[PDB]
Amino acid sequence: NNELSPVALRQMSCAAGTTQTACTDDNALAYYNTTKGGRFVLALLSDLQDLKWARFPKSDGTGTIYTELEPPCRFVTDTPKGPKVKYLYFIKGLNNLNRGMVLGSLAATVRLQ
Amino acid sequence: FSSLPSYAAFATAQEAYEQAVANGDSEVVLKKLKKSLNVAKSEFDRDAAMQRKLEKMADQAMTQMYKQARSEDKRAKVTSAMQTMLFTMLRKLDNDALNNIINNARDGCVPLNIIPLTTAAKLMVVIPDYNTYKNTCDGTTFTYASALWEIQQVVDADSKIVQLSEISMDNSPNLAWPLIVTALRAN
Amino acid sequence: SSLPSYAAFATAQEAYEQAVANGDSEVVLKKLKKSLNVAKSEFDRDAAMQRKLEKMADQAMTQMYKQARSEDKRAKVTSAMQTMLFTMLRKLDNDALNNIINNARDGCVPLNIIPLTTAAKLMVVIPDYNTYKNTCDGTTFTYASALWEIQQVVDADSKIVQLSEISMDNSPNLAWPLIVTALRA
Amino acid sequence: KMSDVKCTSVVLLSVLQQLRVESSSKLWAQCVQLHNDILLAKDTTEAFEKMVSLLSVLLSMQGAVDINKLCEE
Amino acid sequence: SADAQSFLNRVCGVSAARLTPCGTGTSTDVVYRAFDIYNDKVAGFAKFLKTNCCRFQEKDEDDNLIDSYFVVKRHTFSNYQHEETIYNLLKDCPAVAKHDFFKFRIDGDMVPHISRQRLTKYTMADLVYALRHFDEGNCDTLKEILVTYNCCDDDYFNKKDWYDFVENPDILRVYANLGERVRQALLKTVQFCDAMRNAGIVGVLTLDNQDLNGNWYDFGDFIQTTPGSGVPVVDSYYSLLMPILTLTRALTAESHVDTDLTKPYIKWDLLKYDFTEERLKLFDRYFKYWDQTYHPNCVNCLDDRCILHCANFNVLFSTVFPPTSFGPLVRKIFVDGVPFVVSTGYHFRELGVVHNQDVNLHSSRLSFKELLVYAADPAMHAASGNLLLDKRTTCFSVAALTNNVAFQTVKPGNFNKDFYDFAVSKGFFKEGSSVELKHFFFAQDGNAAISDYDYYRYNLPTMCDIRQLLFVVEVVDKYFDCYDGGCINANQVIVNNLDKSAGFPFNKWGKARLYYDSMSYEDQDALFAYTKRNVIPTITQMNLKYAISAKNRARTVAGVSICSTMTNRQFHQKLLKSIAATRGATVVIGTSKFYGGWHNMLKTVYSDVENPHLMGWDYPKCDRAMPNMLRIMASLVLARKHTTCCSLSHRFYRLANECAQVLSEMVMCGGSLYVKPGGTSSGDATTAYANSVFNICQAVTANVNALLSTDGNKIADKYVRNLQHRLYECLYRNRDVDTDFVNEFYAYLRKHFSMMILSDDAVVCFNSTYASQGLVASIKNFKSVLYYQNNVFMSEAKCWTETDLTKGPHEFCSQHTMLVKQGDDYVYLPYPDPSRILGAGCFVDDIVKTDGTLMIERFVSLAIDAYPLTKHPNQEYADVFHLYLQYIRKLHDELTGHMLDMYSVMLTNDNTSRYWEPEFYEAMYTPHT
RNA sequence: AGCAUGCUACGUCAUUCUCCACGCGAAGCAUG
RNA sequence: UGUCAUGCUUCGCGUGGAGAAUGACGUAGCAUGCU
Ligand SMILES: Nc1nc2c(ncn2[C@@H]2O[C@H](COP(=O)(O)OP(O)(O)=S)[C@@H](O)[C@H]2O)c(=O)[nH]1
Ligand SMILES: Nc1nc2c(ncn2[C@@H]2O[C@H](COP(=O)(O)OP(O)(O)=S)[C@@H](O)[C@H]2O)c(=O)[nH]1
Ligand SMILES: [Mg+2]
Ligand SMILES: [Zn+2]
Ligand SMILES: [Zn+2]
Repeated sequence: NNELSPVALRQMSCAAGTTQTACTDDNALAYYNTTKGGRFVLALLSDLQDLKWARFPKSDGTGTIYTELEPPCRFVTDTPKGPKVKYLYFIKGLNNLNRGMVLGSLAATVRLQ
Repeated sequence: FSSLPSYAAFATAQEAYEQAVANGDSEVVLKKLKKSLNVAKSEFDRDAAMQRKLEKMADQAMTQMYKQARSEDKRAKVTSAMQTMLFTMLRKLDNDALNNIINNARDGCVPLNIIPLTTAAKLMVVIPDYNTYKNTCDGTTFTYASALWEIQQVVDADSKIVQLSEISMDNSPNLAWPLIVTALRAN
Repeated sequence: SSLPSYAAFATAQEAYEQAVANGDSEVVLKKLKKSLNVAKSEFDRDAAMQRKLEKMADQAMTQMYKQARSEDKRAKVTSAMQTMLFTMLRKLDNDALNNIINNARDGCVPLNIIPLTTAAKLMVVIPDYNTYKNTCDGTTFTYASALWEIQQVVDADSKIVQLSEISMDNSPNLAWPLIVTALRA
Repeated sequence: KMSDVKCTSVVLLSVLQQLRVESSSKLWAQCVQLHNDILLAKDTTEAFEKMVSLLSVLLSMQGAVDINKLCEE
Repeated sequence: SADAQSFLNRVCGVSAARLTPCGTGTSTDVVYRAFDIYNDKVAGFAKFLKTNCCRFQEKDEDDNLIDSYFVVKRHTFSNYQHEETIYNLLKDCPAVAKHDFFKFRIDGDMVPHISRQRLTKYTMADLVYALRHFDEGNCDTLKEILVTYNCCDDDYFNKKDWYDFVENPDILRVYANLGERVRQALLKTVQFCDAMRNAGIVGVLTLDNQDLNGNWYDFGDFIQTTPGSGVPVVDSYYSLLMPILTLTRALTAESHVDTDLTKPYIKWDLLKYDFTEERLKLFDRYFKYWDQTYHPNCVNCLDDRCILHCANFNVLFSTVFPPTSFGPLVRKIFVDGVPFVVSTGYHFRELGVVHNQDVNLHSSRLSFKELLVYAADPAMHAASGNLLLDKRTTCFSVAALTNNVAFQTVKPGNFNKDFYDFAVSKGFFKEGSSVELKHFFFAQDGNAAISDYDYYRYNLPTMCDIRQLLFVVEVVDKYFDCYDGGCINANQVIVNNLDKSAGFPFNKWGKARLYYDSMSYEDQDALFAYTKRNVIPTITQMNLKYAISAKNRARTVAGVSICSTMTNRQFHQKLLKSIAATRGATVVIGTSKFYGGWHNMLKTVYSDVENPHLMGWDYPKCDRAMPNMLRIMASLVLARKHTTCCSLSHRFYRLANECAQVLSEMVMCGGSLYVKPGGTSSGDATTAYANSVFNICQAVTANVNALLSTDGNKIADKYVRNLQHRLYECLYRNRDVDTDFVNEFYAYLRKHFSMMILSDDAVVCFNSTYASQGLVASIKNFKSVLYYQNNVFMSEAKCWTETDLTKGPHEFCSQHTMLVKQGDDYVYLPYPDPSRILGAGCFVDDIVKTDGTLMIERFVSLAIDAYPLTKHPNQEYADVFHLYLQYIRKLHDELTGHMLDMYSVMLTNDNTSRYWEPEFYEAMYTPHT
């Protein structure tokens, strides 16, 4: 009995864009757990495929952190009125265990077909 | 500095008491001569102490200078010895094979461990027992490191010459092992 | 004490005896006390100087003795060791050691290391007929408190002499340095 | 008498080393073996046998020492 | 036999397998097997008891049993569905064991069953557990694994020490016969991972779900996601398996052509020194799904926690490449228009290729610093020297610097006959006494110095479990945090003895004083600054010792050059001087045993431990057998004090220099240059302190292994049960350092496991009721940890235990303890072995020492050492101190008698009357000072 | 009463030894 | 040929404090001189 991590996750709403500039507000949903010293954004769910960066609001004076993103992967959820297609991006430099956590939690929450 | 004030003022200092011996009276001059003699004595003491201190300071400075000047004539000798060693070692390098291997290298760097293998002109083989000799250096010519070597000489642990005909199974117990055999690279 | 200038420190001391006496004449006692203190200080200074001299002299003597004895020890390091070795060997009082030492003293020394095995080659050099008489009796040879079996005997010049020959009757007939080979019994 | 042979062996090997037996590898190796075997011996008879062997090594060299003078001292 | 045969036929299926009933399905089978477990209740890698399985064994034709088992199970209806669905996706992989799902009738009920087909008896978790928790009295599983695969025969274990790496080196060969099998496993797992990613399965791979052929057969904890995006989690698989990859030499088929053991070896270009591409290929072939980034050359690493990570893989991969490509990298320069050969790099087997940043071609004239640097390195000493083939040793021989071979011998030792006679007259050295002579000067022949050097054959390439080492390093850095360190200037360096040798070749021109006075402070500072961006190889010279001992083995010492020591002092001395000035710490270097220091040290060790016992151990072949990873770690923790003075590149280049001139280097043994595999050098400036770090690391590893291999369903205490569940996470599931748990584990170790460390000597006071329950380390755990991490077998005959604390440690630094009464209070005092003192008296190493009158300070010092014997219940121990006092009196009488004869002076001023009275020596053990 | 000289007491500066604290050298012993 | 650290003992040269003794400037008691 060697199970995947039981840790549950929490949601945040944030935004991002194709490049360092051009970032537009409220166009992505981040997943995190705060049990660390603070919030750690583990992955990003969105509807567009051209995203390549992320501007997450930093908990510091006049602080804006630009975290990079990985290539997308396309998932088909069906929680809302009907089928929906959303793409997932993992924060670049994320070990496999946290990826497993995010994928497991998301796949349990939404049937994913 | 101290000799002069002493030999000058102590004359008067003692003359003050010489006058006391002369007179006997002048008991007030007893205190006056006390003052004179003690003033001269204290001034002397001070000057003599200063002179002795100065002498010690000068002696220490001279000793330091000599020691320093002796530590600069041994830096030169070691410098010369190192330069001579480097040039002596340098003149022992065959710049024909060495240049070949250095030029065949990509950027000029080559591992050190291969330089003796590919450019050395002599080989030394140290053999503990007789099976090792039979399996490594047997005969008057052998092969090691992808090259052919010809035995030039053999000696034993006592630096005594051993003939190649003495190295046999029967006579092995009568040799002083290990045997050091020096061989020359065939062309 | 006994210094050249020590006497004053005693003379004024005797005067101090009078200082207590005569009802302690104030002027005399005080001036005498001042002179006594001066004399005592002078004598003490001289004593300190003498003590320093003595310390230096003792250090020099110790250094010289050390050097002399070190050179003596390092010079005689060959006769001392042998004399000690033979004193100890005599004190041990063993049988084999005494046998071989006596034979060596009479000229019958070995030629190789004495083997401690049932069958090993021992060669010895019998110099005269007499050592042969005492050691060998027949085909056996008693050495180092053990019996060895003669396998061969050779003369000073390379030759295989036979046991029958070697007897008194023919004692002068052979060159005498006689090598004897034997095997442990 | 064990602690006496263990010291006589030391003195004897020093005497041998002074006569320059170190110049022969085989003889020095044998002498070192015997000397180090006497110092680790818990039985006296073995020590005495090895003492006999080492003293024979010493006695082989005839002209090195004058035994008669030493033994008459 | 009505339903039983029906079940047997069912299990046989349609595979045409002849099955014998090993354990009936109705009457199942139980076993004792090693499992890797992590749920929300327990966590660990421990040996449990299973029930559920029912096993049948396949018999081949001719009615002979083979290593094939059908393993049927009884599952609830839900896991049955889940496992069948997950298997219907991975069935096509060649690395997945065949499964068969069927329902059977038992007691009127339909019960599902999952049957796996043709599984070897053991799994890889059993192999790893057997080789990582070794106990020579319980080796049944290891023996059966070795015999079953023709690694050896069953007659091989009737030998004296079939498991000892030192007494029986051939055992290595036996283990190497498990290499290919392991390698094949490492290949199949990769296939499995690929399959998972392609099928969209996410799960954790554990060791106990793969058999010894390499088939995977458990899918109970896997989940399902979109096809093409899976995630295999492999951290406790590779990490737990790492120490076994190097012991069985799993990558020896990478040296042959086409990676086939039958074909001949690969012939590499002799001038090739750079193998970055090959290392990347190997990593991408065997460790494809290992997350953390790998740098073949550690010059590009980021922290000191990354250098260890990457150097582990470099240690593994360097065994595949030719041995002639490691060492200084030579280049040709011109000075005064004349060619020179100089080192301009280095190829470390553990750190990759390093190139000097300051390389100057076409020089004009050389100063003192340049001459020192060029004369120190082995470039032109080896280039201008004969080739050497030394058959007396198995170590890579570089060159011969002369036309002769030197044979150095050790001398017998001198005999002080007067003292021996005095002792004998005092009734010593009789037959049957308890005090005798055991320490002598042993002589050596010409072959001593090379036979001693040939003991570097005990140093083997040891790959380490990295996820565990990265935690032990953080727990070991808390034992060094009360000190201060950094870099000093050439003005602030203290050199004790300046009349010592300066290594090679510098010993041909003067002593260490010649180079400290010929070299201004600017020169020394410039050389130190030069070493921070360049690598300077040096040569160490091996010399024989002339000292008293109780053993017939020679002793060698390694003298390092002057360039190494000069620059190592300016780097380490500030911290080394602070470790030796602190009182009450774990490391007790710099503390004295006089004036009540022994009592203070023992009282500090005792501390407040419940149910205390004392233990002590030893390290076999300590200097020779130390792995090259723990020495790098020891050097990396000592350099954590340079956070403000040195940058990352400066620290890396300091590490490179230390490796190049201490760890692996060229040694001068008899006028010939050989290559040193590794280990520890006696003459380096940080020997004792590196040994202390190594000691603490091994102890902490033993404790971690003890705690993580306990059941966890039986730890009654609930605090120590969570401390185990969190330790597993901090090792194999947390990536970054958890700062609030290293403190908790450190406190836990300090309250129940108190240590006193001095170089490689250690004493421990531990809680006895926690050890017998497996919650703190024992002696068996140290023996287990010294086998897979130190390549050495530690016997339970040089280790000691003490259940009574009023008697003190059995031995520490060659001293014994005694609780004496000393003026209204009881105190612990040390005393030596009487034979050592008597041997020091009797046998001297110089002919001038045999004249007592010149040597009275010797006996005063010896009596100071021998005083505590006066208080011993045995009467023959108390009569050594009095012997020395009486002999001192006799020596003084003789000296006085001689001075009066040779000269005419009686030494006027004497205070020697105090030396032959017992009140001068008591004051050395009284606390007042 | 004020100033000066003489005798006897207390307070600051230079030497003579006597114990402590601290540096630099030389020799020795022990430990890892 | 003779390495790195730590501790202790003995001897020898140097700097800083305290106790005792001898010499010049200041304060106290008594006596003599000028008024
Ligand atoms: N290879 C093999 N393994 C065996 C055998 N007998 C018992 N076991 C144990 O049984 C588990 C399989 O269990 P399985 O993978 O289905 O799930 P689980 O029980 O771990 S939960 C393995 O871990 C082993 O230790 C045998 O003959 N061959
Ligand atoms: N420089 C120096 N170091 C020494 C000496 N003796 C011992 N050590 C060190 O102490 C540890 C244990 O010793 P070792 O494992 O070898 O076994 P042992 O029976 O001799 S104590 C090794 O790391 C050695 O480096 C010595 O004289 N000089
Ligand atoms: Mg399992
Ligand atoms: Zn790295
Ligand atoms: Zn630094």
